[PDB]
Amino acid sequence: KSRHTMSMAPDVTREEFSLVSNFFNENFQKRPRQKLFEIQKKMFPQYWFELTQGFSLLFYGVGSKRNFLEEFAIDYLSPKIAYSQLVNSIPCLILNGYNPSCNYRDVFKEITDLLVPAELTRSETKGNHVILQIQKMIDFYKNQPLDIKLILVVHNLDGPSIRKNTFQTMLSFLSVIRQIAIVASTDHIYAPLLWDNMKAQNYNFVFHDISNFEPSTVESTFQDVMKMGAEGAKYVLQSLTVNSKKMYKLLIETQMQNRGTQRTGVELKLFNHLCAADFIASNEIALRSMLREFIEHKMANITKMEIIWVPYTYAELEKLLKTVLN
Amino acid sequence: NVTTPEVAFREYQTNCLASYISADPDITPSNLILQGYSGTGKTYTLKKYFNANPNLHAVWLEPVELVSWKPLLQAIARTVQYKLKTLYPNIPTTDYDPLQVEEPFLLVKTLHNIFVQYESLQEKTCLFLILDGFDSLQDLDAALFNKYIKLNELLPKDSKINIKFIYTMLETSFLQRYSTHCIPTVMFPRYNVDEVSTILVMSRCGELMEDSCLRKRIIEEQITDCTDDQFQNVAANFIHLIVQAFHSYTGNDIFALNDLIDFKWPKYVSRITKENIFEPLALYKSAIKLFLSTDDNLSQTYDLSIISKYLLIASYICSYLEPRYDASIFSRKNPRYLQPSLFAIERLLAIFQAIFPSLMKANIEVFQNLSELHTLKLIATTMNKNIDYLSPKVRWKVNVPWEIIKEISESVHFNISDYFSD
Amino acid sequence: ADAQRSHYTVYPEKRWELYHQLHSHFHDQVDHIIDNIEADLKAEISDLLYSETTQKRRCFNTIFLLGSDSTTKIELKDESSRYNVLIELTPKESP
Amino acid sequence: RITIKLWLKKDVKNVWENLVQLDFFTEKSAVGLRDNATAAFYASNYQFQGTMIPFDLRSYQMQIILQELRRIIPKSNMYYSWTQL
DNA sequence: AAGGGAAAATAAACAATACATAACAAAACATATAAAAACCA
Ligand SMILES: Nc1ncnc2c1ncn2[C@@H]1O[C@H](COP(=O)(O)OP(=O)(O)OP(O)(O)=S)[C@@H](O)[C@H]1O
Repeated sequence: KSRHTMSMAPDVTREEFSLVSNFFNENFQKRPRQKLFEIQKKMFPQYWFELTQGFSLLFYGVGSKRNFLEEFAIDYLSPKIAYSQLVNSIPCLILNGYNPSCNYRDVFKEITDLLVPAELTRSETKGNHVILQIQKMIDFYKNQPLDIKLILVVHNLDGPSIRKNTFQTMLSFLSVIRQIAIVASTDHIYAPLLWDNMKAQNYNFVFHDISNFEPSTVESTFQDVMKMGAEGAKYVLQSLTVNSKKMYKLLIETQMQNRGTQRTGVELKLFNHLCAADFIASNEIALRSMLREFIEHKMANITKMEIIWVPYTYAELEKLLKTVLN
Repeated sequence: NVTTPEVAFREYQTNCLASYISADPDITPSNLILQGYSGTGKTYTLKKYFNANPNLHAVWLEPVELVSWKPLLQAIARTVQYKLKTLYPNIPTTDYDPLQVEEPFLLVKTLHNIFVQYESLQEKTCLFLILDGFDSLQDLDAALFNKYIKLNELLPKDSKINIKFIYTMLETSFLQRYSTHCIPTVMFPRYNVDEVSTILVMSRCGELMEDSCLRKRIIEEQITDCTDDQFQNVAANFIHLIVQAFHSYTGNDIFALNDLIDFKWPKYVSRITKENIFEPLALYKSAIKLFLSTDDNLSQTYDLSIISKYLLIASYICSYLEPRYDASIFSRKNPRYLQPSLFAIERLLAIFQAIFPSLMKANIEVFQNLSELHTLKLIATTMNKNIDYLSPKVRWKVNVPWEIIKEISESVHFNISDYFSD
Repeated sequence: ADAQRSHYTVYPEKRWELYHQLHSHFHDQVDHIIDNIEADLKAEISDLLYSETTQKRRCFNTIFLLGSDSTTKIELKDESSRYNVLIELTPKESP
Repeated sequence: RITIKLWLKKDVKNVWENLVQLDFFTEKSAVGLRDNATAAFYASNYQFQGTMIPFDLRSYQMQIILQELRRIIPKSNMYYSWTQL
């Protein structure tokens, strides 16, 4: 099974990747991107009018929408609605769904403090009373004068914590209230698996496409691939004793004398004698103790001759030869 | 020496319980096992002893109305000082908190505190504790039952009042774990077909001759002055037939007979005549219809919509259709008994797009009815019910039997039995 | 800059009026119909919860509300010299 | 080969209920009794999958094997030809 | 119309992966009491 693999790739370090990535995402398709941004700007009065009807507005589409939501929520809408009702403008409570550390307790503790504490609602705070406390919020809000006092934003609604099911139903009861406007965005292709006709009854979602093919700068940070071990032990050797460099150099030679697999490895006895030959290893214990340091940071393997072999590729070890060992 | 009662079918077992229980503590063995399944009247035959013995004192506890051992200790310690108040009201007491105990040390800590002020009594009096239903405690384990055996020996043995136990449990696989302790057991056998009917007639004559549903039907029909014995006969003719037309359905139960009587009784009452009171055999021939049906079940055409109906009919396909065969037989160019296999996502829409009447492309409402079907628990997740949205490794599966699929196939005129081929 | 911190708040027509006289007027017809079924559902549970005097009187009364949306709220009678309480148990609280 | 009431589907369940609590059958992978308290408490929070498949598909296994039934069931009973295969 | 013959199907041994649950950890939720700390007075 001769497969080309990501290990057999010309790799790129940390500062080299992120800088040339920053060059593309700020200079690749710049002119048509704001050219799209001016086209969709005329839809902004249409969103203002429908949002008076308490409609949970939901934005789908390819690409990141994070920049677009923050322009649309903060600068455009939130002072426009305060001027049209008649003083600080309408409070914006974003929810970063790409941040996995969102819970149901903490954000709702913000909500009841963002909303009015007209009564002693801490008396009803008791043991899951969250649905209980919001139910007492809802029926009171059915008989209030209709005006928006809060707009909340939920970025990346299919996020790693917001897509949890006890959190989803929590947002469902918020959306039936007329005083708050719910402007959220998702990115998943299976996002309408999240809602049944029970929740969408509470939601009354409407949909709009926004596809600007954004790079998702902030949304790439928490995500990881093998760019983010061959690269792990690449830094430990840069800070050690000078003898460990030499005893790894003698290790890496005869382990690449023969991918870097088990079969190219060496026996412990002769390697003790080999590192006794260059006046390096005194005995087995002095060898093994500064070999456990290569073991503790998982920089070498052993299987069974008593074969110690390096788990990095054929291409990687000669890169480890000519750069850091030399 | 004790005053034994007498009951219907416990003639051996009344003797042993009179044997293994005396008011004297020295003759009284410490721990005891009353074993038998539900449907033997052990709670009946135990209390029936105790009403005939007013000399002893019984404290009745009920584990089935508790949930755990931590209240069960609180159940014991609250009651003995409750009982000993009502047995020796002259004795002064530093009443302790039964809420305070939560650990098995704390009981014998508190029973060391309780019994010492009661030391001034005149003779060694015993005190029988009764636990009813020790196997159906809902947090039981291996190391709880032995934990209650040795409680007697941690007590001081020379106290004037001695606490001893009687354990009621069932599921005799459980008792086989503890036969090496060799505590004295009195097993209670199950019943036979006659003695089920014999128990049932002497226990249900007191209600079924005195029910107003009879008493209405007395004055509603032309009432001949039929005797209570004439009421006794038709009651006995009812019981001796209802156990005969149903014994294979119910086994040797008593509880399952005590309610099936109270379902078929007024429906039996309406089909009597003025004349069939003297005519019992023809009365059964006129009231026949209830004696061959169970009448315990209080087949739905399902509420869900059309696109959701085809959403169900594609989900049943992967109870037998493997990925090796399906794409060949469903081109756009038997495990009916067995447990269903595991889905993944988009294999549904792989089959759903094929079997739908290019005529459809919008899949927003199709995605709507999935989690609608998830709330109906007709298709459920293999894993926990939380992260199933974002496509991590999540496998799906149906939970509907074949018949409800078969009606719902013809309810949308779709044919399914062709594609199931052994 | 701050976007990795989660949930940080911040504190930054001739035609349409003829819509406004039509929209709410329609919605007065909506919600008045909504309380009708709300009064309907609250009524038919309430009479049926009471007046059912069975003869054995050692059984609970059960009610199956078929086709119901799992959100149907209930009110209770006062019915003095006896407290009448409501307990709700959501499958989230059924471990 | 001959008048015997063959029963339905909706009723055998009532007989099937007593048979599993007479321990003539077991559930397939069911550790019965935990040894101590905190091992049993770790099994209480665990939501199960066998209840999530329906009643008629819980894979029940056997406590009393077929060949031993021939030795206890008398030959006077009509099903004695069915003890042996 | 016959027929070649490649796609499709079947079976069986073996390897690789997923799954159900056991065991546990940890955070949310909850109470208790002696010591600090305000605080009237
Ligand atoms: N010898 C008898 N005479 C009269 N009635 C009896 C006799 N034996 C049993 N019964 C009846 O059988 C009924 C069964 O009562 P239970 O004690 O609950 O049965 P069980 O086998 O103990 O099941 P439980 O409650 O789960 S332990 C009693 O209520 C009595 O009415």
